[PDB]
Amino acid sequence: QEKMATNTVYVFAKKDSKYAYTGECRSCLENSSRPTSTIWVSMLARGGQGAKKSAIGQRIVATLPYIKQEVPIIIVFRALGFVSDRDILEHIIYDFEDPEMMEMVKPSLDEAFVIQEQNVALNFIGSRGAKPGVTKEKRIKYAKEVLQKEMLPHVGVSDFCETKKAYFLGYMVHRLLLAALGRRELDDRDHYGNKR
Amino acid sequence: IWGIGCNP
Amino acid sequence: EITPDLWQEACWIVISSYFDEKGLVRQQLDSFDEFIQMSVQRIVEDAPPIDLQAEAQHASGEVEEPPRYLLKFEQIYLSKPTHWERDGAPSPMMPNEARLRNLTYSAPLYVDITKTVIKEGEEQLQTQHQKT
Amino acid sequence: VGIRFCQECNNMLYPKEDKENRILLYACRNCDYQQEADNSCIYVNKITHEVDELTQIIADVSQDPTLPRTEDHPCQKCGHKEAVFFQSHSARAEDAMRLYYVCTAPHCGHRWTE
Amino acid sequence: AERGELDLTGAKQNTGVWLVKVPKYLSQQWAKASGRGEVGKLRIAKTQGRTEVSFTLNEDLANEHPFVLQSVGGQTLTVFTESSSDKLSLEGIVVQRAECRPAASENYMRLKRLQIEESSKPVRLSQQLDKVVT
Amino acid sequence: PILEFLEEWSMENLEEISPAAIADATKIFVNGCWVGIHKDPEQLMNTLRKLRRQMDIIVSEVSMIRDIREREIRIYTDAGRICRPLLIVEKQKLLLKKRHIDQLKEREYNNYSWQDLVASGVVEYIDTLEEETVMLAMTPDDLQEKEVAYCSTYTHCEIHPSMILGVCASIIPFPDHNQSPRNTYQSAMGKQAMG
Amino acid sequence: LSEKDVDPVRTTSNDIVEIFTVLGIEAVRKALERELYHVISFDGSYVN
Amino acid sequence: FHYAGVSAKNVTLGVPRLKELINISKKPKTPSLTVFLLGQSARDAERAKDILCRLEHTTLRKVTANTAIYYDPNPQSTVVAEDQEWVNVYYEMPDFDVARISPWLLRVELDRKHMTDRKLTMEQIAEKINAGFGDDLNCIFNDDNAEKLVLRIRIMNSDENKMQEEEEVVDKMDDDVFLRCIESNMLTDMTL
Amino acid sequence: GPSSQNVTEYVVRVPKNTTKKYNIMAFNAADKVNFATWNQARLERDLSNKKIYQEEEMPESGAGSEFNRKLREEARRKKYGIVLKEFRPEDQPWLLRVNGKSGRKFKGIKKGGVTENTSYYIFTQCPDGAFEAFPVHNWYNFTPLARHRTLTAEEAEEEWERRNKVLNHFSIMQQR
Ligand SMILES: [Zn+2]
Ligand SMILES: [Zn+2]
Repeated sequence: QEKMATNTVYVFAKKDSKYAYTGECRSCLENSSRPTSTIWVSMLARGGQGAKKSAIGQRIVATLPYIKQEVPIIIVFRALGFVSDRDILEHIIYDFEDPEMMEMVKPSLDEAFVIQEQNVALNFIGSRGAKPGVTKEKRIKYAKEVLQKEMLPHVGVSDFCETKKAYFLGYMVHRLLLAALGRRELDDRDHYGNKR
Repeated sequence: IWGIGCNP
Repeated sequence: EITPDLWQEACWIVISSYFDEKGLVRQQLDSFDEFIQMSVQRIVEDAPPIDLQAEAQHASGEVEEPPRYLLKFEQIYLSKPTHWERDGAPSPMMPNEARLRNLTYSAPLYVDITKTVIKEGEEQLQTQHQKT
Repeated sequence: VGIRFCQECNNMLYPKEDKENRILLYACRNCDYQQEADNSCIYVNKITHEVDELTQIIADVSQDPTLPRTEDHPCQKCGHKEAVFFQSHSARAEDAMRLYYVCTAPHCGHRWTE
Repeated sequence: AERGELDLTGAKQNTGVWLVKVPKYLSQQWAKASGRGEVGKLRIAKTQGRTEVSFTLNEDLANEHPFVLQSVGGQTLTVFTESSSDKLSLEGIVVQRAECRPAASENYMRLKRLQIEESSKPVRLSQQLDKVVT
Repeated sequence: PILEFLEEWSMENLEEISPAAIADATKIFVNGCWVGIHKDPEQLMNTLRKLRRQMDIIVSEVSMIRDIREREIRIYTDAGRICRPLLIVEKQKLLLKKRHIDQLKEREYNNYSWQDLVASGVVEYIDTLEEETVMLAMTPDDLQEKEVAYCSTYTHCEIHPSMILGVCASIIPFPDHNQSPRNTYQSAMGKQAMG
Repeated sequence: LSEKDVDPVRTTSNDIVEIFTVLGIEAVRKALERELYHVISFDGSYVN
Repeated sequence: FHYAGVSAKNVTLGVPRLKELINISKKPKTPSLTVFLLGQSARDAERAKDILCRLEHTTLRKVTANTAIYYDPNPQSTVVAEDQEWVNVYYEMPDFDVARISPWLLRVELDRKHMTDRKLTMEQIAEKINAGFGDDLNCIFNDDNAEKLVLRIRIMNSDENKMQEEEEVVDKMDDDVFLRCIESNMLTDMTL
Repeated sequence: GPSSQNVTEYVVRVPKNTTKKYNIMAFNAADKVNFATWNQARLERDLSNKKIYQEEEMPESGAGSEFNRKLREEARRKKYGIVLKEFRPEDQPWLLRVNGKSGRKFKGIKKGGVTENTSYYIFTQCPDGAFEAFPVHNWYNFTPLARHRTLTAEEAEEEWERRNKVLNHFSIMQQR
């Protein structure tokens, strides 16, 4: 039975979807256990128009597993513990010299400028999580567990692996930004390299 | 199998 | 030592060597061999040990008084395909007999299990059950 | 053009105008640090996006076996005859079939378009 | 002066320390005795405009290790110790980083293969049983 | 084993990496996990391919891919990757030589087989992802031999082009002289024949 | 059609719904006949 | 796939077109309109070109080479060296300076190739932008003799003054963010 | 002079045991860490388990179940989940507070990747002139937290509901 390759980042463009470019990665825990969990990093299209929306233009969002609502990406990076904007961009953008990629990242930074606390970001992730959250403490611990295990399991599942997850998430964003700029070609689903 | 205007 | 214009013979000699060593259905056989040899044992080892204790039995002082039972599976063993008759006597099962008598071609699966009892009596006993 | 991060809080500096002095100040929202802006340009957008791909080309691509190589076009910098030549290889490159030559031979790393 | 206070005297004295990445065979050779107070000699030779660092394995221990330096300007490193008396202290600031590499190229792969086999010993595999257990 | 070797061969781990240094160095992915970066990619790539051809640490199924334009080295040890064996070309000369086919010809009473050919480094298994980085010659003698220059950097050669066909299409005689839908139809009809 | 130097008589759109909103139901009868005839006769086939 | 190049247009034919006609879909896959020219415009290719320009949607984004938002406290200061001459000429007899001058500046460069291809005029674009945004935008346009076509836009001088004693501390979008929103709206929906 | 051709060679000593364990403290270059202003510092294990692990089971635990009800209460809580984890400090991150509350605060996290095939040693100058090598027990990466006003979580939720903040965000931060 043919299946799409796990533990790889694929960037596709979906016309119908509101996201102009979507990058998906299906992660499995070294095939040892657990179902494959897919995390999507998407860039909203500039077609949507508003006084603030047109100014921000393209804004990156992330569809973390087991969280019902889309989460802004800077909030995910802050949830992992990288609060400073410069450090988040260091993970996302490998060379700060290029202006176009930084311009792409700027709107998503503006959208998440309300949240500057790691605990607050975790609470926000828990609150928008599909599973109900009774209190702030419970929501924070639940969202931390989701980030530790459910999201990007192949990079790590335990052992304080937040930095590795942050780097791989930033790689996913970097590839999405490169596709949006046009520097990398969008991946093809039919390639048999991808079809395990 | 012929050309672009023909058949595949 | 280059092979010029003798290539038609040489390419088919190497192709023949490939097909002699590796049959046409090598992929299925190799995948199943990997399953049995490695994946079954790894699945047994990956499973967390079973931890069991009583629910405050006897309503006594209950200073961890309920015993703790710990089970750990290990060292999976597979036998050759075997058919047990109505008499209960084990006997090897040839594939053609399975086809004729509508039997299933299967092999027994055995696991070593280690059971530890911790009753807070200052002694823990680790009995081992071989080839369960 | 470029984005400047404040030293005090390591966050992005957003443009701000001081009405009293009519001086552009890059000030973080989170922290009070303010910096005068030398560039005096806030936002630049190139709709034509006529950006040369010579800068983006990596010199490492010369090692690729699959790339075609021409000895017809000599290198300008060092005169090495071989030069792998390839097209834009870029999405949103509009309609350009220009060949972006890259000189072979170790450490020359010269990229020219004819 | 409190329990949580960090003794920054090493930082004040600006004590310089060197960080080195060394392989497992060397560390295990050192750990074998680990109590003789001696494992080898570090020899540094400097020229007009080039410096080389090398480590010689002790003759008793064996029964050449060139060192490659790494730039430390991209990241600032310091060393701190947690005393058994709950008195945290700082030893110094890292001013140089180095890596230790094996001298043997191919025969060293033989020792690497032996190490791989040793690490694969705890790995357990399904065992074929000739006779069904009764 | 591949991760251990990569640590030995001057691969800085992501944890120890200064974020600025990533930009100028290739990223090494093993089974889809970004293990680290390497400052000098080509030497590492050649060493990995040598190890695989000698079958020392890297198994034959393991595939190494280097995307030169994107500064990424990807190593897949995953299961389910489909591979086909290809002859190896060094310079413009096939590595397969008359001594190898002489030993294979007397395959009986010489215990020389395909596994010996794989271990010798004459042939190699290449998956599609690695096929993207490989220059192939359909026929060795014709393409390798010097002519009007088309490619002088062939890295692999096809054993025989007729091996692209499967089991049912291999029984078709002179397949290249038929229309393609007819070969497709014969592939289905041959399954229904009597014998 | 309103633009100067555009013939109001002969200018036609392929969309039948636009023809209905602009020109009426009888015009759509004729336009739908024309479009169906075009799709049928492109291969050269003829339907009465 | 097997139409011809004679059409020189995307055309839906065959079964999909039959389904479109049969289902009376509101949105055809390829809506098309055949325009027949009335008189001399049909005879002469140049007049037909004029009609084409009249019938084809054109926005500022199509004719704009690049847009840059600058901060210039003084219009006479002319932070950009190039605009010194024409800004000085315009401010020799300044218009709307009495109200105020907005410090933030939007500088738009228009590609000459696209401008002459659609036969647009700098004065025409200035008039259209002025009409679209009323007096909220003040536009300065170069002469056509200038090698680089430059259009300089600033926020309303009356709005910059706010013409209000209370002045309201709302400070919506300040002026830079408002200028960015104006730039996006102009590029998307100018309909020149 | 002798500096152009100096050759220095020193003995290496590896004591079997040291009273103080050796760790690595790594600061990011962009943080611009400076020790001149470090008059005092406080390094201690974190208490974030207050928020997410312990003393969170304060009120319901000491509510006052007794007798059969006590037995059932304990057993029910235990079987409901898998016994909530309490403080095990040695396996928790480190919090650094330089110069008390006034100065910057850093957080160190143990390097998750273990060095199963690597070891790190530190060479320190000593009066005897011989290098001493000490194994690295742990690696910690410290990242600072700005000593700026932090948005309250409830206020942050209220603001995020108005995701379309047409008004300037800087004024909003000033209001808080
Ligand atoms: Zn700041
Ligand atoms: Zn050159």
